Amino acid sequence: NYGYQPLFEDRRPRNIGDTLTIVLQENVSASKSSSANASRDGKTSFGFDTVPRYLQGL
Amino acid sequence: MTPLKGVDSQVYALAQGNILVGGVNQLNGGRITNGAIIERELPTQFGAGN
Repeated sequence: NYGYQPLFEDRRPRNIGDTLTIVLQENVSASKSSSANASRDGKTSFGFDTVPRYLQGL
Repeated sequence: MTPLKGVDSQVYALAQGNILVGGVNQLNGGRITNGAIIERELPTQFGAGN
């Protein structure tokens, strides 16, 4: 003799020892990224090609 | 021949016979007189105690 069993309810596991099907469908995906940058240029110049006489002292 | 189960899914009676439909009236439902025979008995505590 087994216990009371419902009629219209689905067959769910209810006690220790009942079986149940697991459908393994796992799909995980993670990601990350980053960056950084910096830059600097400089260029100076000056040239007195032909100096007049009254400025030759400087 | 049809077995009649309880709520514990055990056979308590066996049913077989001719159906009597009224013949508005219901056509998809009938009743059979003395159509089942008891096969299992239930225990009881009648007669025990005061």
